[PDB]
Amino acid sequence: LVGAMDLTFVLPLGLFNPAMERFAAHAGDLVPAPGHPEPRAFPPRQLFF
Amino acid sequence: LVGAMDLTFVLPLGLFNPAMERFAAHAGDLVPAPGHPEPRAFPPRQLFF
Amino acid sequence: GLFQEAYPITCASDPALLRSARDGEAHARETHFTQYLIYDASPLKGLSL
Repeated sequence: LVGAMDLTFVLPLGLFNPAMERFAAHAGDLVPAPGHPEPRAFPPRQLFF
Repeated sequence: LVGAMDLTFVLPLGLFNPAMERFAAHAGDLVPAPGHPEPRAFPPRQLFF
Repeated sequence: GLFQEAYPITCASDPALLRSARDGEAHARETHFTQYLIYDASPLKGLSL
């Protein structure tokens, strides 16, 4: 009665937001430092968990 | 039964945020005087605890 | 093997989206620009591990 359970999980990589979902919640958040690139605007090549 | 415990701790110094972790988290905040440099954008040489 | 399915895990393409994820799916950032978060739908949701 100490058993096992298998579960497959799924993660997307490099996928891409639909046209409507590319907004930001507010004008300033996750803002880059003043003269910087804003890496949040390029396509995601990574995934975190 | 009044015992003792030894714990080693760890602190980083002078390290540097990863590329994606170098963001403000909101536009205005920890904002310097309107005239000044905003030292928050340089590398940390110090540590506070 | 029965349901023919695989479950999402909480994952973000940002460290700062993933930081929103902790504390549950209330205020989690589900998209920021091209960055996306996916919260946990899985038999393990609501558990600790």
